[PDB]
Amino acid sequence: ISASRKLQLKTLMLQIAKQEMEREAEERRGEKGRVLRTRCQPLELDGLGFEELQDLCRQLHARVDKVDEERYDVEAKVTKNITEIADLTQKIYDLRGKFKRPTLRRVRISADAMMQALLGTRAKES
Amino acid sequence: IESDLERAEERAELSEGKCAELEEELKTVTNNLKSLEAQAEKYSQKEDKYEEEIKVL
Amino acid sequence: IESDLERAEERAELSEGKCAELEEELKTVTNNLKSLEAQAEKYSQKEDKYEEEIKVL
Amino acid sequence: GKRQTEREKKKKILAERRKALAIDHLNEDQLREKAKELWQSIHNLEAEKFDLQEKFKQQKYEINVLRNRINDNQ
Amino acid sequence: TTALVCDNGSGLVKAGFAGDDAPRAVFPSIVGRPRHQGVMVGMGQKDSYVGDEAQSKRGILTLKYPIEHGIITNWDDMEKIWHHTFYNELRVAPEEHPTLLTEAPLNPKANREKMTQIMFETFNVPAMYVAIQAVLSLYASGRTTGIVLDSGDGVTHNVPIYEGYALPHAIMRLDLAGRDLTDYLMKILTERGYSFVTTAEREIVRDIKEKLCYVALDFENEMATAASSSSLEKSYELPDGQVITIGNERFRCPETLFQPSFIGMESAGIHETTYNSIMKCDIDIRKDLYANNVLSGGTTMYPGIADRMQKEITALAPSTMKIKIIAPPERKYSVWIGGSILASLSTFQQMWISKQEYDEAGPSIVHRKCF
Amino acid sequence: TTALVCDNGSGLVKAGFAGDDAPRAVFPSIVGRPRHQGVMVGMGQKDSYVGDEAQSKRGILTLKYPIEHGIITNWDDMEKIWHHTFYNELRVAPEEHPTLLTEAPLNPKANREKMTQIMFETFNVPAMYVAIQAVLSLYASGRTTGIVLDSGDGVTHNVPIYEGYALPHAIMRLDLAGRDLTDYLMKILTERGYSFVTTAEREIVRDIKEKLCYVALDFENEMATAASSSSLEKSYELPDGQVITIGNERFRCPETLFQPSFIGMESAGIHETTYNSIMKCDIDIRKDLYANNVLSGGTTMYPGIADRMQKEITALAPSTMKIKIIAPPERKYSVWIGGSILASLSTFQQMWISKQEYDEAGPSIVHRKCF
Amino acid sequence: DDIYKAAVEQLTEEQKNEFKAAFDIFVLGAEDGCISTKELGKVMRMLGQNPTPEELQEMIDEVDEDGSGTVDFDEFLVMMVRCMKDDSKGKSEEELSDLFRMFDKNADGYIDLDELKMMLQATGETITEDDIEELMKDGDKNNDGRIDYDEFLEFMKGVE
Ligand SMILES: Nc1ncnc2c1ncn2[C@@H]1O[C@H](COP(=O)(O)OP(=O)(O)O)[C@@H](O)[C@H]1O
Ligand SMILES: Nc1ncnc2c1ncn2[C@@H]1O[C@H](COP(=O)(O)OP(=O)(O)O)[C@@H](O)[C@H]1O
Ligand SMILES: [Ca+2]
Ligand SMILES: [Ca+2]
Ligand SMILES: [Mg+2]
Ligand SMILES: [Mg+2]
Repeated sequence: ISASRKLQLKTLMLQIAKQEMEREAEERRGEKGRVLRTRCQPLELDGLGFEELQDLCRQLHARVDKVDEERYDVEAKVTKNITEIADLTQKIYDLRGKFKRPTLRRVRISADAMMQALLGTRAKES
Repeated sequence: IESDLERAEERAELSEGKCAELEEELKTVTNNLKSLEAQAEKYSQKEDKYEEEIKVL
Repeated sequence: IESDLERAEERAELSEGKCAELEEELKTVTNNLKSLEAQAEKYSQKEDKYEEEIKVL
Repeated sequence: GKRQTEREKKKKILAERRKALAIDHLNEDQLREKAKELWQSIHNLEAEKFDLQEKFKQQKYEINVLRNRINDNQ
Repeated sequence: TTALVCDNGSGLVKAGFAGDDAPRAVFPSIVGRPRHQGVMVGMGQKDSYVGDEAQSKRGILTLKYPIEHGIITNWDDMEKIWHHTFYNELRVAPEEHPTLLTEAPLNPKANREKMTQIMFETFNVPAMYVAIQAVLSLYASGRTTGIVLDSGDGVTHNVPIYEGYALPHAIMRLDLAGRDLTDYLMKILTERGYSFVTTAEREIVRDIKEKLCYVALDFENEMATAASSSSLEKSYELPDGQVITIGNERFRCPETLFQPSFIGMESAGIHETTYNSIMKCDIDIRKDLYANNVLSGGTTMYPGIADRMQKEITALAPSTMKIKIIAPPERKYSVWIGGSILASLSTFQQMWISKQEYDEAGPSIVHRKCF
Repeated sequence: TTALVCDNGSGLVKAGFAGDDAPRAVFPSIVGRPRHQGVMVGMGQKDSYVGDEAQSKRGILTLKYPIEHGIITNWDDMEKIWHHTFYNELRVAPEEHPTLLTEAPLNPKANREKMTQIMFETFNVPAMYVAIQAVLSLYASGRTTGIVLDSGDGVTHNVPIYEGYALPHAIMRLDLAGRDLTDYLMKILTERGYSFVTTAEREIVRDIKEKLCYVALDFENEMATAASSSSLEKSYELPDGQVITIGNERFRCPETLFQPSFIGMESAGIHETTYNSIMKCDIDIRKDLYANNVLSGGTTMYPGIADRMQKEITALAPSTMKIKIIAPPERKYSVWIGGSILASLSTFQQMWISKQEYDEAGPSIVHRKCF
Repeated sequence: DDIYKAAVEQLTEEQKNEFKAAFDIFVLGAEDGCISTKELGKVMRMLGQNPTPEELQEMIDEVDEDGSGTVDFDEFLVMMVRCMKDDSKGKSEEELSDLFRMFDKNADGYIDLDELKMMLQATGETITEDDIEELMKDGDKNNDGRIDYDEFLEFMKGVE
């Protein structure tokens, strides 16, 4: 009905979508904690002499280097993906830019400034 | 601009009608071609048998 | 009205492109039909000749 | 040339990431502390890799969206 | 800070800050010294009235344009015009503002180098950039292809562009423009008895041309009609009375554009140099150039030119191609609007010729990478 | 997982997943850098348009094929083409898919070794296999014998096969193909006045050749008929109008296949190199090869070639043998359909060149048992 | 923009009563009783500044966009908050991309009728099927049942 009414409705829709995205982030962080506790085999460090501790630490470093390599490869892939996303965003913008340059004129005085100039200080909202 | 738009839309309608007719023709000719392909295969089998009998004779 | 004209133009262009493609397809398939019909006629003649050869031999 | 150089650089970077693990001069308590360090490092790598998975999936989705927008442009 | 989008032009200087819709100050570019003696003492008489002030005291001045055909022939007067434009019409010191001049295609190098040297030494701007007057007019239309015919007051040039790649071998620059039409109108008015000779009366003839002349759709039919009926004779009141009646001089003055043989020029009209400029382009971008022909510049404001030109090109061009002529209502300021848009871009912000660069390579920097 | 059946070809790259009927993405293999200067800023102009994108902006590009005659002459451009094919036309990362390239017979070794080295190092595929372009075309016909004439766009080769045993001493590779026919057509069009020179206009001449040219059943009779009547002159509309009329250039362009003396080549036509390829085979499999002559490749799509070739071979061959020419309607994609069938086989699943094998023997693994 | 209305949110239409009183202080004597704001701004200008009625046209056009021709008090509020915009564009367009991803749980890159319908149902907004189709075509500009990122931005353009 009213333009302000539809704008308020869109604002409420934005709030709903923001809450749903916050719910998504909460799910993401919870699953992050779950998977981090699951994948990482605990520190079973009870009643061990020196030598088995050395063996365990060496195998830990080996697996650390392995997973570092895996995460490094995934990071390279993600960098490639984001570079592609940026380049194709530029491509789409080239397909959908051009005229979209902001044709804005400074002869348009801000209403608050005009109100203050004409009325001194009795334009307190604006 | 309005006159040009009207003429363009009329052209588009005519082209759509032509496309429908072409689709009909294509399907009909495709069916006929399949039938004649089967006929030619029968011809080939007949020729094979005749050739074999000629060799035997 | 200018936006309307642009939409009409693009619709007409797409329709004409499809029409051209259908024309090409029909041409090809009709040529195939003609060739196969000629082959079938020759095959009937060859079959009659082969039967005559069978009888005489 | 460069692809072979890419492999060489990759494996050298991984080797640099391999830290000199030395515990033979440490008491077994220090050994357990080092093991805790190694497990925490592996946990960090797991978290980083999972975040990379999530962001990679996000990037794939945005790539699909870009393809759809291109289809609209076509 | 904001950039100053100046546009020297030849006949009207148009300037204003980047990012607006219309130039802030538009005024003729004439500098006129007084010519009589002067007897009143203490009247405060200056030695040179520039800009719009000399269009009000033109009765006792000798106005002389400092820009003949795109090129600048009198550097002191041009410096005076720029100084006036910066200090009195915009009131912004140039020490704190980048500038974006405009220049016609195929102009002498020395003109451009002197322009940049003046802007960097006298006015001492932070950074200035020179752009071709047709690319801006293509910016303003919001296109990215098209062949633009920018018939100014000094020189008419026709730059074809495709997909952002300008075609330097297809620029056809012709020196017939509004000034020659003013002179030809002033020359054919003498056939009825009205003689305008003084350089001040050239302004009156220019006003007559602007307010009355129009381009005929078909020339011979109009010549036949104006010679039988009297439905065309429109009258006009001089600055002192004594109304005048213009007969078939109305459509004969701007017809010179399509038949430059009237003023003795050999070349072909603006209807055929566009087709020639198109035909020099490659065979695969001719359809797009045919469909996106752009008009700009002041002189293309004659009532009825966007139809005559389309009829002529349709006669010349192959029958299948569609010929469309883009004639925006804001034709006169199209170049300046495009200049504002270009100066407002973020991608363009690193193309300015910074002052330290000029200090290292001299004025010849303009021909280098920073074009 | 599924295998990627790529097929480099020369003129059209055809690719798609194994197990389908038609290639998913078919696009010309051309990489064209822009050649003009470019004045619009921020237009997003790339440095090289590849594939089907450069067939729409060809008005301001300089298209150049990266594959001349089967062999690859410009490895960087070929790598660019492959990267485009994998990432934008199929959108499947190559890290998770085997690939099955195709290669003409009798090609230089270095080409094949470089191809496998690229596929294993840059794109990092799991396993790739290279197959001869004629065996696949024999797969697609569902035969197991027959002599296949695969007249592509780069090179025409004629591989005879019997009972699955290829005859390596009877392969007759001839370098006349569609590209030379395009050049010859472009050269004989000049006899009427139409001059095509630019590398972009070669595409227009190719379109003319595809849409109008046909192979004459008898050459002299057609030359006599076209010189008296005018029932052959078919017209065609250029990309800008100005229709052209092709007379006896229609059947003279593809006649070069049967008389390579037209373009100065010494060798005999495709009608006689097939008979020579047959006669090199053993005396007991000549009847089967006569009866199962297979046509493939794009250039064998001329209307009326399957009759001219049969007439010629029947003239050459002994009178008793039956000459039959298999010309499936899906001729153009025959090689790729055969490639899909071969990649979909279970028996073939252990012939791929696994990556660990390449790591142990280097790129020279392709010439070894894994052919 | 939003600050002015928010600080006047607890108050009723009497803001417009004060606006009318202030106009009567300058431009008393309205004839239409309908939308006419060029006159008051022009009278403000005539006090000595540079003439510019383009601002008057902008402000008098910012009110009527619904296409029904009406200019409500709420439309006046929209015009006032839109003549100077501070917290606009729904803040971050990255958040817009996140919300579009939330819409496309199928990750297909096209928001369908089902996606928008379920999003509205989650918001639960009661909009008529006429307005439902209106908003759809606001999103689905080409009206093909699919909405890409650009169409979603168009639909949520100026939405915060
Ligand atoms: N409304 C008009 N009708 C006809 N001619 C005009 C009109 N306005 C300007 N002109 C002509 O155009 C010239 C102004 O052209 P302009 O575009 O200002 O040149 P420049 O490119 O130097 O700025 C004037 O000299 C006048 O002769
Ligand atoms: N319908 C057709 N009629 C005539 N010639 C064609 C036709 N289609 C393609 N050609 C020719 O064949 C070539 C394409 O051959 P193709 O089989 O794609 O080569 P490749 O073996 O490299 O894939 C084109 O260059 C064209 O000259
Ligand atoms: Ca979706
Ligand atoms: Ca849509
Ligand atoms: Mg100009
Ligand atoms: Mg091939």
